[PDB]
Amino acid sequence: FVIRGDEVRQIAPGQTGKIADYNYKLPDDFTGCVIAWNSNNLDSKVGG
Amino acid sequence: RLDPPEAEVQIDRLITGRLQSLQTYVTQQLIRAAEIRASANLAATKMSE
Repeated sequence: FVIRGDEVRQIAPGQTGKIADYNYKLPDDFTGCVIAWNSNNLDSKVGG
Repeated sequence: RLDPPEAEVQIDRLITGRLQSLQTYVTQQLIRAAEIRASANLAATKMSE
């Protein structure tokens, strides 16, 4: 998925915030890896 | 007062403390029961003899 750049840290297990609380919650004992990278030039549009 | 992810740490501290208290109490009771058993064996021998 794609989310705000500043909300990436909100995705860690055992976190709080709008994203984690509403649309995508990770379990406290989550096992795995989280990989993120900016996609501004590929997703953001000049017109919005 | 705390969210689960951090409250688990505090609850674990409390669990460790209370478990240690219980273990200490049980060990004391075991030793005291050994003493009382010795005394009761002596009392039974005194009764019989």
